[PDB]
Amino acid sequence: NLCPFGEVFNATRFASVYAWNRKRISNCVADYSVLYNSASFSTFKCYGVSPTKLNDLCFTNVYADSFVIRGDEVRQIAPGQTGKIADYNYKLPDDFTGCVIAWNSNNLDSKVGGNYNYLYRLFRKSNLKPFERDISTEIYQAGSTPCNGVEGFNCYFPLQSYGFQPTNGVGYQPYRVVVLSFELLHAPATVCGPKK
Amino acid sequence: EIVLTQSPGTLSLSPGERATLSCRASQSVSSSYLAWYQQKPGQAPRLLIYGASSRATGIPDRFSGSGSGTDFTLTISRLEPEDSAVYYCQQYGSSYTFGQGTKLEIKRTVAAPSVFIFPPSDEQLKSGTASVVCLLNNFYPREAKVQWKVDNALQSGNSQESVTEQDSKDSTYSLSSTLTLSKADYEKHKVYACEVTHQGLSSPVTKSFNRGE
Amino acid sequence: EVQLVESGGGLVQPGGSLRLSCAASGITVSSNYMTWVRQAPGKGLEWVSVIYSGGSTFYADSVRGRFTISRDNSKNTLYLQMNSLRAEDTAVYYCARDLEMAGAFDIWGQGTMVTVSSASTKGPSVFPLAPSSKSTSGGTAALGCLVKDYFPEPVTVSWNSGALTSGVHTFPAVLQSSGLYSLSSVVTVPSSSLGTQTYICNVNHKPSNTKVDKKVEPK
Ligand SMILES: *[C@@H]1O[C@H](CO)[C@@H](O)[C@H](O)[C@H]1NC(C)=O
Repeated sequence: NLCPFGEVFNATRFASVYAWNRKRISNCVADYSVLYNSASFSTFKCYGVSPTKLNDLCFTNVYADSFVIRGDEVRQIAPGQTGKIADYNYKLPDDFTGCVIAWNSNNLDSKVGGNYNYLYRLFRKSNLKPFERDISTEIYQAGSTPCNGVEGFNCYFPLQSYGFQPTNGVGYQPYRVVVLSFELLHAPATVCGPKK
Repeated sequence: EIVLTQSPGTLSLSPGERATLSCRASQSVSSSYLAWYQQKPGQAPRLLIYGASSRATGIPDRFSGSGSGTDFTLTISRLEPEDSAVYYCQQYGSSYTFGQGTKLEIKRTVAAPSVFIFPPSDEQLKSGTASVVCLLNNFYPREAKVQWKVDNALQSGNSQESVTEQDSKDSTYSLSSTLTLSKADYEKHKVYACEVTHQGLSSPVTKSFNRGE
Repeated sequence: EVQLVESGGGLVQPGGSLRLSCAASGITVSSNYMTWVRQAPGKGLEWVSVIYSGGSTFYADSVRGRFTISRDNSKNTLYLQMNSLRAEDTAVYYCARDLEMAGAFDIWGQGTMVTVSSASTKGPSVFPLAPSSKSTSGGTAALGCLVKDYFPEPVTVSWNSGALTSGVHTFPAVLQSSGLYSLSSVVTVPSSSLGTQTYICNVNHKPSNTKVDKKVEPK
């Protein structure tokens, strides 16, 4: 009956930010104290909630979104931000009620020669809506000529590899992000901290 | 911010030689975000290499980029006269910053200048000033001495020079020196002379005219 | 054929405003990262701003709060709105298409000159540099035009309506003590062609709307 936060945080490999994973958390008691009382997280920003109280509230549903981005891009995982990640990969809403948790994962997600697993979307015509997920690999038409599914000039693959190398500057190293959003609806609450 | 320092500031190499240009970043950048541009005189920059090692379209294999971390290199083998330009490195991962540039000059055989002296026009004299122009054409190397003499008096504080950029085809330079006097001071003297010193000349060459002749 | 054609450069007093345009063909502006890059006279390149296909915009520290990048899909045109201009904004401004990791700044415009100065526009006077009577240098003779006393830069000088390009040297303008610019354009021709060929220099100073054709004759 304890929420499977370890399945999310301690997962062996994370998803690419363009294809971010979402785990629905329900029918469990949370025990957020394992998270906020850890020295491993370089980022623990909460919005609309106080992290200390978290073991004394209930929410009707909890979502845990996880992905990997650059260290310099963690600042974009926040309400009202812009940039490649917030515009084309993962968009938080302005009234986001939840917490953003990030930590350096250079030891796990970087390979000598470059880790070409983790991708981000570079080309898109419009910004994503909040919590929108776009996994299309359609060739991006940058000019007036149609692409017909063939890469070329003015016709680019929309995804790019980070190529995480262990010797990158810290801002260029991979960071694992977990975004908890807390739902409050007119329905029974099925996620609660231990105290309540 | 990320600051890119290019070394050296100037290069002077013979055709067929190889040019090694360096770009050093104040902090490490991913090689995926480095670029090299070439800028010829009076023209927009032209992309040579993106992503450290990738050649832009139409760029011959003669250009090759390399590097990692804080250090990136642009190499131009088999240099040709039209490689004379200014070369910029750029990073586009953390914002967008460029380096100050490395000016590549292409050497050639020593070429003496051809010297022409131009008296002021009658139309300009009517206005009240007299511009005397000396032309040093098609020479190499760049160092030239232009000495104005008026009735054999050496003139100082009196003239301004302009040097063309290196020609993309014959690797030469051209220089103009302009002596500016009032109509009154111009009519005060007779012989106006331009004396040119250059490595391609064994002795200084003087072009002169007598006023009103 | 892919082309970025810029316009809007000119002279502004300090604190004044200007608006640049970058008309694109072969490139959908609204689908691209579009950037402005400027180059002060004699110096290197400096990034100014960028606009994403999705509409996000970013600016350099030295221009934020005073510049605004924008676009118009119907005209396929990039814009740079410049306000509160200072002398250090004097530069040639370039628009460029930006491919980032897929190719950087691959397409550039031709550039427009922007001059921030309290000095007023002044058209140039064009004087001939006559070929000499004693033209014994090879078979070659030198002639040209002296373009004097103008502000601001630039002036364009062609010869015989652009039909004469060989042997032509247009020198970089020099600023005089008066605060006005001045340059010369010379051309080297065979001495025998004097008498068989007419040499006219065409001087255009767009900031003052002065076009001047000047015939250069011996003596
Ligand atoms: C994840 O693994 C770490 C490392 O041993 C452990 O300290 C932590 O309790 C685990 N967290 C969860 C939520 O299972």
